Amino acid sequence: MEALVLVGHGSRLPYSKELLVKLAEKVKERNLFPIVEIGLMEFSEPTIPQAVKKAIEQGAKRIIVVPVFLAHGIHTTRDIPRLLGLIEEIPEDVEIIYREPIGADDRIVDIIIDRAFGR
Amino acid sequence: MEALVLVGHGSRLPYSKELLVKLAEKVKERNLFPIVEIGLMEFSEPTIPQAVKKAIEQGAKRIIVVPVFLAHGIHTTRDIPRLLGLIEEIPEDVEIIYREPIGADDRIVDIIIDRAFGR
Ligand SMILES: C[C@@]1(CC(=O)O)c2cc3[nH]c(cc4nc(cc5[nH]c(cc(n2)[C@H]1CCC(=O)O)[C@@](C)(CC(=O)O)[C@@H]5CCC(=O)O)C(CC(=O)O)=C4CCC(=O)O)c(CCC(=O)O)c3CC(=O)O
Repeated sequence: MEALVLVGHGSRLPYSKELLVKLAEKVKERNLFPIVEIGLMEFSEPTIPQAVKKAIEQGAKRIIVVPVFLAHGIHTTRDIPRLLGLIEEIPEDVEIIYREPIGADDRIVDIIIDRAFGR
Repeated sequence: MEALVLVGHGSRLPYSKELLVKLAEKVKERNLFPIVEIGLMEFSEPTIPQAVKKAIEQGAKRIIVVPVFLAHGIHTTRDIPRLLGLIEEIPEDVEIIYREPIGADDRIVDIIIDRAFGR
């Protein structure tokens, strides 16, 4: 009924996609969502429209799109809401729910501190 | 003796810089590092060389640079190691320690899950 679509930037290097794939596996391992797909904005497959359609084709009416980006910017406020046709292929009786990016979350400061000490 | 320099992407929008500023305040509030500075790779001040120099000028011999980026890519493997002159400046007796990005950390999946439910 509900699907989780994780959306990342994409790069010409492979690390960005690898990251999204790992993240999606980890959310799969938590068994919270019936359906979990990934999409990359640029340079990589699957693309955002691809991931969105793949979620509909598995029988999702409500698509939760989380932008796995640190902050808001051009990507999260123009490009992505575009590719989701939220500002200008979605069946009329399906809603895209566009969520918020990671932000300055306390857990991010925990991670930064670990990273500072090579952990 | 040691300084923490947090480095982010930077944006034509202000949100990226706001994020780094908030993150740096939160690490300041944990009282772990004598010195804590921020730098943006593009279109914002302070820049990476700026932040690095500001840390030396406050008496740091060892500069911990943490790239606040989700994954490796062009930015973390070319641009930043360049701007830090690690590939192609800095006092002989000062070491830059270039740390690892955020990666597919379990806490990132926690954050994604919260973000999926609007929390
Ligand atoms: C659009 C632009 C500026 C603009 O329009 O403001 C901008 C903006 C941002 N990029 C951000 C993230 C990443 N960008 C990349 C990669 C590229 N980004 C590129 C360009 C630009 N990036 C400026 C276009 C200038 C122009 O073309 O006029 C490319 C296409 C360069 C090109 O092709 O010119 C190059 C790939 C090709 C290459 O260079 O080889 C990667 C992957 C990687 O680094 O490999 C990450 C993930 C990093 C991570 O993993 O976290 C964030 C913060 C996102 C966040 O908050 O997480 C912002 C801020 C925002 O979105 O506002």
